[PDB]
Amino acid sequence: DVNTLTRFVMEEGRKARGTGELTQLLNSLCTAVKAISSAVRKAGIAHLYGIAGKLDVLSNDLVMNMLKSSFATCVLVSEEDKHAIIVEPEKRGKYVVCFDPLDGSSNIDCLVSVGTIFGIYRKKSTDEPSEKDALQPGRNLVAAGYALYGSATMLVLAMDCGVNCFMLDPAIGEFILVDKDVKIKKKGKIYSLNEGYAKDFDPAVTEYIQRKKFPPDNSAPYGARYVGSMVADVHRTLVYGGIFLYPANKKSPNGKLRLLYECNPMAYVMEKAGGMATTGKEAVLDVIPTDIHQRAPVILGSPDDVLEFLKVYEKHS
Amino acid sequence: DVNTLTRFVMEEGRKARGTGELTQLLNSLCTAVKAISSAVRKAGIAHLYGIAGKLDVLSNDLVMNMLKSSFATCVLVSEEDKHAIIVEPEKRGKYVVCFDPLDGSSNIDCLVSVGTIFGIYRKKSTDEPSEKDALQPGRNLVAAGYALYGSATMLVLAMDCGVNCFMLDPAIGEFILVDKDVKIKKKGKIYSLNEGYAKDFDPAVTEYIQRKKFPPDNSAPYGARYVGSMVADVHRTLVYGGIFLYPANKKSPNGKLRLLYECNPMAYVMEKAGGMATTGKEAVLDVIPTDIHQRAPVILGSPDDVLEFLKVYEKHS
Amino acid sequence: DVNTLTRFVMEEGRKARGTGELTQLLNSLCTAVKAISSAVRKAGIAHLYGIAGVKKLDVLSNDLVMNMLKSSFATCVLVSEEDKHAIIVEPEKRGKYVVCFDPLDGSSNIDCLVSVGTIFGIYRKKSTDEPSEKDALQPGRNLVAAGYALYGSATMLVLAMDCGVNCFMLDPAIGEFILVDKDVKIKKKGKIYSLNEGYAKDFDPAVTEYIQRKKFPPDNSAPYGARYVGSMVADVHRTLVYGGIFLYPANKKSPNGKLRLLYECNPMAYVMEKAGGMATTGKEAVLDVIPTDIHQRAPVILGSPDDVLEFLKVYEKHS
Amino acid sequence: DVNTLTRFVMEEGRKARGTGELTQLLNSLCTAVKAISSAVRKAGIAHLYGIAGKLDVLSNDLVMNMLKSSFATCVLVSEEDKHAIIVEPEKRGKYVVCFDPLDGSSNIDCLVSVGTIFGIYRKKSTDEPSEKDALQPGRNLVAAGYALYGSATMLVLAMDCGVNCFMLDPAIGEFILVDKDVKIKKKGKIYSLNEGYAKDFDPAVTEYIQRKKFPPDNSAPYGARYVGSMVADVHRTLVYGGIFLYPANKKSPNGKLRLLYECNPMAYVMEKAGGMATTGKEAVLDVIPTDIHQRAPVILGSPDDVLEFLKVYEKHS
Ligand SMILES: COc1ccc(S(=O)(=O)NC(=O)Nc2ncc(Br)s2)cc1CC(C)C
Ligand SMILES: COc1ccc(S(=O)(=O)NC(=O)Nc2ncc(Br)s2)cc1CC(C)C
Ligand SMILES: COc1ccc(S(=O)(=O)NC(=O)Nc2ncc(Br)s2)cc1CC(C)C
Ligand SMILES: COc1ccc(S(=O)(=O)NC(=O)Nc2ncc(Br)s2)cc1CC(C)C
Repeated sequence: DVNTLTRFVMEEGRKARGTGELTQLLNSLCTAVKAISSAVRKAGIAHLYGIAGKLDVLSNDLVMNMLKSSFATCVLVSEEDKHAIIVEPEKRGKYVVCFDPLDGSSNIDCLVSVGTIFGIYRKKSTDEPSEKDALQPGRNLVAAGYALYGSATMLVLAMDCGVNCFMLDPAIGEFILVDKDVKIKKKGKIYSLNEGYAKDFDPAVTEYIQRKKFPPDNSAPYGARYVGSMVADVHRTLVYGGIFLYPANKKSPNGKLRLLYECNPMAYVMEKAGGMATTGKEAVLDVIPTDIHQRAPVILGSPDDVLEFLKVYEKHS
Repeated sequence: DVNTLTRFVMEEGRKARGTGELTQLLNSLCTAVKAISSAVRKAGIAHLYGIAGKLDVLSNDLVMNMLKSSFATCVLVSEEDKHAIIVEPEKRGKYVVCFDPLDGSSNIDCLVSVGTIFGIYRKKSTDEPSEKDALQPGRNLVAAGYALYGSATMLVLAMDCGVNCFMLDPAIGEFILVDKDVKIKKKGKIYSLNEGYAKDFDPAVTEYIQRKKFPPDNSAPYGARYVGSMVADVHRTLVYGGIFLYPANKKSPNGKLRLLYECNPMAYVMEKAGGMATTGKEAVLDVIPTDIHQRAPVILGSPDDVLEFLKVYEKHS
Repeated sequence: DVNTLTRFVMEEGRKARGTGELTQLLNSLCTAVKAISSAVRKAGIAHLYGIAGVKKLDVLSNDLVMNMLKSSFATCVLVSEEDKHAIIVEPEKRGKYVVCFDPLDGSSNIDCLVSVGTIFGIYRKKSTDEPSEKDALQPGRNLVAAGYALYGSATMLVLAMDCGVNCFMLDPAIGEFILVDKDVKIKKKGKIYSLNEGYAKDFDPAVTEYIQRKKFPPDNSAPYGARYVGSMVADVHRTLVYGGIFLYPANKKSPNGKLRLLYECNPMAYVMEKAGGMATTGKEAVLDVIPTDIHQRAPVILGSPDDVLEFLKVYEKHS
Repeated sequence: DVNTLTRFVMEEGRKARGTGELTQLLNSLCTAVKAISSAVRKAGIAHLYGIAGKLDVLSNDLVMNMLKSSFATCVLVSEEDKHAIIVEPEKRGKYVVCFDPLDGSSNIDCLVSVGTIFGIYRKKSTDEPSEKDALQPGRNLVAAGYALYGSATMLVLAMDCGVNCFMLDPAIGEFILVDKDVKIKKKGKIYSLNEGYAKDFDPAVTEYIQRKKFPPDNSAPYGARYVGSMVADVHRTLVYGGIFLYPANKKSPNGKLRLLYECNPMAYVMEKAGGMATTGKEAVLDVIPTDIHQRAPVILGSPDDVLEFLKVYEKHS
């Protein structure tokens, strides 16, 4: 029996007998994704080239306006905005949203995969809303996931029950449930990182990657893939299994990916799909942030693979 | 002044006072590309999931039927077919087409970019048409290029005058010229190959890669990218500069990519854009093929970079 | 601030503190409307013509609404112009609402690309019996909501409920219905009459006179304009936008008219009244007719209040 | 075998061994139709209503810009512009185009069918082009037709060979040939006119209309339809047979429809499909215009039905 994103959310929202504020947020966000996807596929570009005589910025304004107008949000953190946005009081609701509205948008001249990442928190403090409400640890996530604008446009939603994937049919503007309660492979055969920083790698990364190119039990070497747009690399990891690594180098001693709206949402999706996500020292979701644009090193993916790396990490102290 | 692929080809076709058979072929191919794009973006997928109670095969049939019915082709070589297809005589025309109808479609489960690669030859003899007509070297190409099914749909077309890029506007089904006469950077900063099989690297490849991660002059190391879908990795190389390598080792002395419908059209686009493409021993376009599904190693991209690789390659011989 | 149909329905659903079953109904219906529009615009017809070497549009439309409603968990009885007997939803998918619909009205003339539409009416199941066709035999007064999708130059969804009539434009780049006309109200008097004057030979005498009074005013004012698309959804919606009167009246060859009460006349009458208009059979208001069979017909004259009145004067003038 | 509008125009154009200037015209015109369809279906209206915080005028600018840039036009007459536009010398070509880019658009608030009507004449003089070049009779048409934006978008193209109908598949932006070499019914069962102006009907019109409601041979009365958009009413007449009448009354002794870009193109389709079009006094195509915006009464459709009208017209003088 067929199921849609809006219909899955409403069925789940009634089963839990909640108020609907979260559904309204999800519906508003889903609508922005459909608009962003329309622009990413360059629909309507002919008028820009004078047929009748800022893609990351447009994405940002789409998500800002659609979330502000859902009456369901109070603090919004975006990669595009230096400070958190504090929703004006008349439109204020109970939720905090952190998002990268167009991840990979720097490599968009090459039509690389791009994506939207989002994380949803229930405001915890009872103070007047401020940036501090967006500083919760990943454990506190109520919902998170991403839209991948690839060969097709897909939405991955992870909440308490698990992870579900919806394929956007652009013919009707509706998201079709195509993968119910997805689970990552226990062990993959692919490693994913930018090996250009090999000169700046921590030795454990060097040992684990060396173990993938020349396996010690003389098994088959892993394949390498690295798109360089995080949604694309993480999503492949989810669908095919394996391990993704953006560790700390010298240009980024605290890692390069942003914790609030890049690492934690992927870490939540991974964990709710049976995978693991670590900074090296601790699980990603346990990190308590202090700044909205702070970075974190991240290694995530299949349980056996992330565990194997963790053994290598302890070996080097 | 606004310009489309259909309008552009007619302009070049009149300026050259040709018969129109080539323009008819390109228009048919472009229409097949738009039809492929709609399915890759999963338009109408709602009906496959029972809303009222094969993707590379469909691609192959679209190009085949659109080429056969253009009245401009006589022999068609496709990745999907063991033997070359001979157009029935009533629909027979003066051109030979080699294509991969959907390259990278094996990784399409994760929505990575996919593409169609095509190369066009003029039939040289007046014999009865046979596979012998497909075995020209890349030097003989009249037009060649690819469609990238990425974040957007782009058609890159390389003919004698040079390389031009068209963006598909899906609201109107027209390819909008957005890049006239592209030329690749003289030297790039990205290396692109599957470093997972380092255990089996030919030694020159090993050394070339180490020099990219660890420059002896302590200049900047290159970044690594590898989508693992050929159209995507090559198009990025064209847009950003750099080098793509699917090289020969000893386990596969001829590489893995197919010469007729993968290596030659990319070599043509690269060379027509100021780039280089070698197998290590010779330019890709100089190879005289003996079997339509034969393999060839390929290293392509910026001239300074292909030259540097070849400098390392002669060293290990 | 921008507004979409899905967002508008949820707002009203919370404001009224309902269970959500009705919102789930309209959203599923909205989705079926979007899919119909995709097919009506012949998206993918190139594959139908062997571009790589399935049903008829009104059959497929019916399947879409049926399947989208059955799976909404908000319906128990479905009556369709396409199905002779009312459908009783299986118990697991069973809900508390009864739906009458015309899935593709006017589809007979679609070979000429005339406007076509989906019409729907939504009732609450009143009795506590096991659900049966009888639950569909409620009068139009009992409607919870009603409206129609018009697949014309654009695809517009008109939703009429107690609070009023709202119009949504389908933006196909994103597949969302955009609130574009809030709280619509029909003109008190129009300048258009709409009916099939080819069958004048069989006109009820009041109609013959009323049309003469619109073409040759006794008060020697300006004549009314004539328009008749012949697709009910198109003609009624124009009357809503420009004012005037629409007539599919009763003659002697068809003393009860030809249009169907449950899923054509009642939903159009419901929209008309919630927008300040009128809909009468001549003898009684359309919404007051108590149906005895799900496919029974009824004459309908609707449009601006003043114009339906002038007709009623002439109708009662003819005893 | 599948065939598109562009491929069909190229085939007939090659068979005639022409320069391509007409094919270039039609391709550019077809692309503007595709753009108007997208806007008329209100694609992208969500941004018009502030999702991130003029339709006939847009229609004209599209056709104007698309025709000027085809390098195939010299004089353009449009319903929207009081004087003919004279294409600038660098973009000049050998064809004259009269069009209504968005006919019936005054009724677009109710989502009535609208259309684009066009007629194409060869430049008459070799002098400096001027309005006199558009003042040719309908007999001189090289090609003419219309795009109907109704429940679907269809292109009706009438040239010397006949009339062919193309359906726009908006999923791929190509017009698909769906009716070859169409011919109108010899006699229909529908008449189509505005009986609201009955007060001023020419007596012949009154008598012919009475003859349709009350047949002397006690056959079936004709059915009545009148959408009020000429393209919609004319296309129905072509597809189902019957008669469309916008005749001369006392309120308008020369009719109200415009002869160059409404009556002349529709009469041509009618004649090329086996139908007829008269003003009452003469064939529409034989009227030589004196001013580009002159009006003409028109009665068109199936031949036997127009003949029955013409008998009554000759009877009444
Ligand atoms: C466990 O999942 C949930 C729990 C609560 C909520 S909620 O607080 O928004 N409640 C509601 O929406 N109630 C409703 N009433 C009428 C309607 Br129709 S929906 C939503 C979800 C779904 C999300 C996770 C996709
Ligand atoms: C140098 O470029 C070309 C040379 C020949 C050809 S052709 O053989 O197809 N001739 C024609 O098309 N003639 C026409 N006359 C009128 C029309 Br309208 S088209 C096409 C191209 C363009 C391609 C390569 C982009
Ligand atoms: C006044 O109109 C209504 C009355 C009841 C209903 S309802 O029974 O469906 N309740 C709900 O939907 N509750 C919800 N809870 C959470 C969410 Br989020 S929506 C809906 C409407 C809206 C109109 C447009 C149909
Ligand atoms: C009567 O049919 C025609 C007569 C002349 C012309 S034309 O002057 O445009 N010639 C050409 O286009 N030649 C070409 N050369 C290369 C190509 Br590829 S097409 C076109 C048509 C067909 C149209 C009207 C559908």
